[PDB]
This record gives sequence, C-alpha cells and structure tokens, in this order.
Amino acid sequence: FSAVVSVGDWLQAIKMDRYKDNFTAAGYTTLEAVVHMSQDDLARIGITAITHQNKILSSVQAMRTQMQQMHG
Amino acid sequence: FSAVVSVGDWLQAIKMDRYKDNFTAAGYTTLEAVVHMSQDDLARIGITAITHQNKILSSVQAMRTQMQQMHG
Repeated sequence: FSAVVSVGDWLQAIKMDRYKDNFTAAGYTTLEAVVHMSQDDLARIGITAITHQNKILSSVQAMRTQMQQMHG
Repeated sequence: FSAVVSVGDWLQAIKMDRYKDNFTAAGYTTLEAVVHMSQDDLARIGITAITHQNKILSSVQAMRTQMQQMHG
C-alpha cells in the first residue's frame, strides 16, 4: 500500500496528461520516481517544451514541500 | 490538489474501515491530519481496542517514513 496517488492523477490535475505515456514508457510509474526527476529527465522523456518542463518541475517542488509536512 | 490518497482508502487498505465514520466525525478528513494523531486522539475518536490503536499507529509510522523518501 502506498499513501500517494498515481502519476496519472497528478498529470491530469496539472493538465499535463498528454504526457502520461511519456512517463510510463520510461519506467516512471510512481510519484516517488517522478519527484526525483530533473529537467534533463523530462527532456529525455519527450517533454521538450520548456513551459511544460517548468509546470511539471514547479509541481514537483510543491509536492515535495507538501510531503515534508506529512511528518512534522 | 493533494498528492496523498483519502483517509477512506488508507483505512480500507489496513482493514480498519469500520472506523471511517470515527475519523470523519472528528474532523480527520485528510491523511495530513491523521498522520499527526496520538494514541489519545484515537481513543477520543472511539478506537478503544488497543490492537486497533496499534495497527493504526504502526501504519502512521510507515506512512511518515514513506513520505520522508518523497523528498531526498
């Protein structure tokens, strides 16, 4: 059991679900793996649009900060 | 948007879903709130069976450790 939601749910929530297959094909099936991605990882995955890279990276930053609060 | 699942999902996963209403009635609607509970909070909520208190507390401990790994 995992306390975190699916990558698919996260992508739809940030309107980047057009990239669902991009994450899956590269083995990024859990948010734990996604949260440790870099800009280069996103480019390698097929997300070359800098705007989309930033939306995803900003979201990752917010999810990490949210997870820090999951254990004060 | 929250990256964590519902209290209901967590309770069913640890077979403590008989207590769904106990959490809700006391305002524990998010896992963020649940993760900061103490034994006394569980008793006050109606979970008096020590075995059930421990199953829940042990789960909380595991979810917290899992969330630490959500930002290495």
